[PDB]
Amino acid sequence: WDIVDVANRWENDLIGWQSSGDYMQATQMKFTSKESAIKFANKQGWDFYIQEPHHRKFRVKQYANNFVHSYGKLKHIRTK
Amino acid sequence: VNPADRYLQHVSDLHQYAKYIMAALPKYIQGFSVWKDELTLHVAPSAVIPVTTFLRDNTSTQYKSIIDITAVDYPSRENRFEVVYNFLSVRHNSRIRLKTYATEVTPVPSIT
Amino acid sequence: HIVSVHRNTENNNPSIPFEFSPENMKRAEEVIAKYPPQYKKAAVMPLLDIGQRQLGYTSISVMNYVAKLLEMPPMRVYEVATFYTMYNRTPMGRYHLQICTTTPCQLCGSDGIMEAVQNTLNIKPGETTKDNLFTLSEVECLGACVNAPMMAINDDYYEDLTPEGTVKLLEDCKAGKMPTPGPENHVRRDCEPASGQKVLLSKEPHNVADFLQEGI
Amino acid sequence: RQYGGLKDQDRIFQNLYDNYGWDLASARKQGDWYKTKELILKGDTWIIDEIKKSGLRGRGGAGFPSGLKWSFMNPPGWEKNEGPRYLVVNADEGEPGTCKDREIMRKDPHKLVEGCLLAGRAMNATAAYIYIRGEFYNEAAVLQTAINEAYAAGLIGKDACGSGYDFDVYIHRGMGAYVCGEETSLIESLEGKAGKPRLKPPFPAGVGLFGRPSTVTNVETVAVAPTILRRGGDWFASFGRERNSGTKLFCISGNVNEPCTVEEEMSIPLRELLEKHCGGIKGGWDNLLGVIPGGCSVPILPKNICEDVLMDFDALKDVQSGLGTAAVIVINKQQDVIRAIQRFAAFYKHESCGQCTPCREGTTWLLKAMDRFRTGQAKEREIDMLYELTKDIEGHTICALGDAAAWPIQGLIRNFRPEMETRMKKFHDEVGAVSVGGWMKDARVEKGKVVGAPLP
Amino acid sequence: KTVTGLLELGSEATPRIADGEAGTKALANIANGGVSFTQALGKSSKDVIYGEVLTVNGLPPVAPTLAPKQWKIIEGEAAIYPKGYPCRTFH
Amino acid sequence: GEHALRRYPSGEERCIACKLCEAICPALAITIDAEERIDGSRRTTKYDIDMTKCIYCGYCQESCPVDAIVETPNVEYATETREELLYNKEKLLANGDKWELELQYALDADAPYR
Amino acid sequence: AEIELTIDGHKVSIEAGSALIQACEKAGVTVPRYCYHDKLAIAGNCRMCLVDVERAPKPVASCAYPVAPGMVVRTDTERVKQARENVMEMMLQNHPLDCPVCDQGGECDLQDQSMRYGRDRGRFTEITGKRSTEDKNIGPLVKTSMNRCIHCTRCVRFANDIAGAPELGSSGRGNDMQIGTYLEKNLNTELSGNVIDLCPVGALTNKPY
Amino acid sequence: DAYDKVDFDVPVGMNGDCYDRYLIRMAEFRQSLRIIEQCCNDMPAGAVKVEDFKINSPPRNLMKEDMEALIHHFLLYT
Ligand SMILES: Cc1cc2nc3c(=O)[nH]c(=O)nc-3n(C[C@H](O)[C@H](O)[C@H](O)COP(=O)(O)O)c2cc1C
Ligand code: SF4
Ligand code: SF4
Ligand code: SF4
Ligand code: SF4
Ligand code: SF4
Ligand code: FES
Ligand code: FES
Repeated sequence: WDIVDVANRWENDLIGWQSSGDYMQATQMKFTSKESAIKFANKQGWDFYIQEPHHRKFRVKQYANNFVHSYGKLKHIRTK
Repeated sequence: VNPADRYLQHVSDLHQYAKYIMAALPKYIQGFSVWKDELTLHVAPSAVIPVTTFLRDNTSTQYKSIIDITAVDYPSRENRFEVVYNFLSVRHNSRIRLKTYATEVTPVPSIT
Repeated sequence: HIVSVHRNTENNNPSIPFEFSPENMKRAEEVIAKYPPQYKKAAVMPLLDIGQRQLGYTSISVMNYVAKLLEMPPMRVYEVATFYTMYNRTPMGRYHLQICTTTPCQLCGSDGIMEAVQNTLNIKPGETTKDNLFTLSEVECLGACVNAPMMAINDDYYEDLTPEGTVKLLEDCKAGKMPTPGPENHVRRDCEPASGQKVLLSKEPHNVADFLQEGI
Repeated sequence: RQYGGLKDQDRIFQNLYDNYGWDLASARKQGDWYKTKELILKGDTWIIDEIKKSGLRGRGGAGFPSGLKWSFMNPPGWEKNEGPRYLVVNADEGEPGTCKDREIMRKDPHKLVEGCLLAGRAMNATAAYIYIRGEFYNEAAVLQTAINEAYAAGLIGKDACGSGYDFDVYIHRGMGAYVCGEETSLIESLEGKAGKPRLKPPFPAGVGLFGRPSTVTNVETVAVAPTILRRGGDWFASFGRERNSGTKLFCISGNVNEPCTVEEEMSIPLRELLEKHCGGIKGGWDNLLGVIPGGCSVPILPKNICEDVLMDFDALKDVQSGLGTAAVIVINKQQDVIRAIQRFAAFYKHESCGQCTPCREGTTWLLKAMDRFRTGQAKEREIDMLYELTKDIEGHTICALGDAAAWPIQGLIRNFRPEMETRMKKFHDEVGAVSVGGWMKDARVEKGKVVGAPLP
Repeated sequence: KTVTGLLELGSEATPRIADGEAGTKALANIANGGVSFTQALGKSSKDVIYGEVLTVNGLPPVAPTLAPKQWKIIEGEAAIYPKGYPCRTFH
Repeated sequence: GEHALRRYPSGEERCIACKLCEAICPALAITIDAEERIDGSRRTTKYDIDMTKCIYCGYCQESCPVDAIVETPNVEYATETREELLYNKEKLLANGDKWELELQYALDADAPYR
Repeated sequence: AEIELTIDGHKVSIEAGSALIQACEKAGVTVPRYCYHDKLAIAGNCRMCLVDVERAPKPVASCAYPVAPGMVVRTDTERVKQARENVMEMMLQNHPLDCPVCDQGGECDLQDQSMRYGRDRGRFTEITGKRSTEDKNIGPLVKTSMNRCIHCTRCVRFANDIAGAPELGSSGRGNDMQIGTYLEKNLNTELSGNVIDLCPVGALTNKPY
Repeated sequence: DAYDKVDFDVPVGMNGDCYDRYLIRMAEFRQSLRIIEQCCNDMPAGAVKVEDFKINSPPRNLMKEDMEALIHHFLLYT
């Protein structure tokens, strides 16, 4: 749940406990599927935003990449 | 020694018993699972009263005592709740579980 | 042990200048030309050695300056001269006792040699004399193993030793005159049996010019 | 068929004792640079043909046959890179027991020069680098004077002996690291970084020095090359056994009455090695505690079976051990073996480059256990445990320094276990009893130090 | 449908499958749902019904217990109550 | 019984603010804020226990590697206000001060069994 | 343009010449590691990703072994589980007891892989004990506590390659290898607070936090 | 939980009343006392927790000197 700006958290008079009036701040659900989460979310009648994931771009790596022959300027010094 | 090694023979016995029960009621038993010394029959909701009756009344089963029945919600499924039933045969000293499903709105039939 | 981290007390500064004597710059320009003109950096191992020939040791001014000369950051030459044993980084005296203590020397009385050295002086294997003439260092295998107890001073090895004979040799070097260019006091040549020679019993080598194969 | 006691004209080197002098005319009537012209104009494959049926195994310690090592360097599209190809001669050694490489370059620099060109023709190499140990100052001066008189004679250089063939010998001096004797750490030390080994599936024959293809072969095995090119391959193959064939420099040291270095045929019994040319053992044949063929990096042979043993690759690896470089360090019975192997483990801890974690974290633990076992602050199971943690280092490293450091400890535990337990019970009732890790029960940590224990 | 597969193809103890190349595609249609389960019960032999589904004598298998407990009522004066009390020792 | 933050010999607070007692507490009674102090040493700025939601499982004492918080066998500290029953860092340091002679006796007999 | 092989019975296709660790990540197979990273060069330092490969005598490092056709890879070999416990116990011998004071408590790679792959107990109990590394003041942004370094080279590879600040490096042999500027030189670059998310152990960490 | 190894008998009433439910408790007292003396006689030595430190904690002797055990102690509690 997105936070409420007045009800999120405030520090106590007394000891400085984090007090809250928002009650869905600790609830968090797990779903197997994205369409599972969407079906449950509009089945319960909730306004939702969905965030698309970001995976890593596949790039081919070789260990022999590290020491290929310099014809011109070296322009780099490896360490290992 | 592995603690799961002491179960195995009985677990094989349990497998055979369950393969019989599915063969005896093909209209009503969607599946079964044997984990380790624990049998679970997977049965549909409109199929629960013909199965429990069988489990109460067949001389091989005789699951007389109701033990504990409850629900578990998986919110990622279409049918949100699954309803589990635990039975004890004090004659044959054996337990069984019966799992059906239910949505928030649709019922399960009562075995009271 | 390897000691790495640099203390900046004084006499090891980037503030302190250093550059080659023109003989050593002659040698340096000769040395860099041995490698391809791309890979100039490959010549930093001999050039630091050249700096080690000029100064008593390898300071940080020498390593900074050779990093200036050869298209390099100084951490890349800090790695190179920290990885190697022979780049002595803290100042020593004139002679550098290198006594080998590994098993072919140990089975042949290298301990008698080393305490015959450190009874003569009173110094321990990392310590310098405060005359700054001798610095002891116990060292691994110096490649003279059949010459079975041995040691090294600067570039010359001294072999087949006796604890009677090494106090002899170091009273020779504390007088300034160098004892022998030879490897021991003259019991064999290089690798002989001390008996004599069992093998190569001739006065002219056999030419292999007639023992040739037919295929040429 | 009694292998042993070769003649004199079947020797490969004739200056190994210096009666003939090292200079160039000394090398001419020694018999070298005699028909260089004709063998350089012979084909590269005919050189590799001859080296292949020679049976020339590797003399760096690995033992790999260098006919197939020299023919791995040219896949059939090798001219399709068309640049410079390099040769590297490993003239470094610091392996304990060994001096045979100093014996090559002090005595015979010239047929090293020759074999460098002859192998560079065999591999179509552009140049060659000699890597001598930086400890060997006078030896490097020896070799530079000899290759500059090879330049003056026109025998190598712009056009080597009138052949149209490029060749440069340069000499690089490595300032005191023993891990740089390995192929790939040698390759890296020549490129000018810290001399650490790389991983193998970038093979150096494919991808190597300066990013250009390269081989690293030992100073001996190319100093033998022009001799066996001249004499022919089957005259070399007559010596030794079926796959173990030919000659070898043997440097026999340690506790012999007469330490010396030999040139002797392979597959030879160890008893008529040690008594024929070494005087004998200091105290006779019963004064043998153990024997190390090869350098630091192979296990002990105990006395029972090293009477029966041949000194090839075959009869040592079925004795769970290696020929290595055939340095033979015999052990006096009046000397201690666990002091010696503590010294070996300290050598491996000092000479480890420190790159991969099992070798670098293993050599320190091997030393910390071997000092503790030398004085004896141990339980009798910890020797057991010591075996386990040599099995941990054994095959999980980059280079072969890790299994080099594994092996002498394994030979000690296999062959001298009651030798260790005698010292341990000697500790057990000279002093009180000990826990695991060397702790006694008065031993406590007070301010700074540890007190209560004599701390090995 | 895996119990149909166990009834029609067989078992790893009891393989009723020749034609390994064709046994994969014989697996396949049951994995697609070609056969149904009561069709498998009708197709299958009587001694496979009496071997794998039922007991070898043709009886239903009894509800299994791990460790069976055989009772032994102690009734003499080793009992906890003498006779006349409405509670018994069962051991 | 009640809680105490012990001290070292020669007086040092022992609580290196590792948050383990907070992470394990089954009733979420512990709350800690931690800051690096002037020495560069890691200490708690703020330590706090609610004794109204404490359940006396002893997990906070079992968890601490330094053994900084312990349970003293005092049960006789019954109060009249809730504010008195919220123990900050200072009340618990005063407790670990007061009961230290006793906690010697407790941990001389417990520490092998732990 | 692609190569098909087998990991754990799974059949996987990957672009030619890639790393075996990339084949394992594509097939869903979890392989533990300490000195491999997507945005960095390949080093074979930490020896953690050893893997059983048919037609190979020794377990090979999965991060620098290139992909070849007809390849059969096993990760659940008894030899591989033994190798992972061995290399873990080797890592843990000189690594100091700083887990209550380390900043990577629930975020230590070493620590979460020590449960899943490492040994239960420890046999390190010498009197002489672990080594100790001098603390190295780098700068005001990076707190630096180098007893708990595992020499993964990852910071050095990064500041070499991408940050363009060549002041980091590895100076020494054996256990006396250190990872820092050799002179006690301050490290600048425009992204120097990125080396502290990169170190898997807490040796380089956040100074205001 | 080692009720195989301990010998005892069981009281079972006959009429379904509160009196036999009382009598079987008064006898289960006796049977529990029989368990207690058989378990004090037959107590063995050995570990009291399970053997591995990945499901319950190492002892404080060990986790204050062992690196592995400090890792396991830190993780079983967070
Ligand atoms: C730690 C280590 C040190 C080595 N030192 C040497 C050496 O000093 N001299 C040598 O010839 N080979 C040495 N080797 C073996 C080298 O790798 C050798 O150059 C190569 O493996 C074989 O070359 P070859 O074809 O002549 O046998 C060493 C290997 C390792 C792992
Ligand atoms: S085995 Fe040891 S010395 Fe060799 S590369 Fe690995 S860590 Fe370095
Ligand atoms: S009392 Fe113990 S567990 Fe709590 S923060 Fe302090 S040291 Fe950690
Ligand atoms: S005794 Fe239990 S509830 Fe109380 S503070 Fe400690 S861990 Fe929390
Ligand atoms: S980095 Fe090391 S000391 Fe710090 S928490 Fe992780 S395992 Fe413990
Ligand atoms: S400083 Fe950190 S990232 Fe760099 S090698 Fe050391 S532990 Fe790894
Ligand atoms: S072992 Fe002493 S120098 Fe070779
Ligand atoms: S990550 Fe593959 S070995 Fe370090």
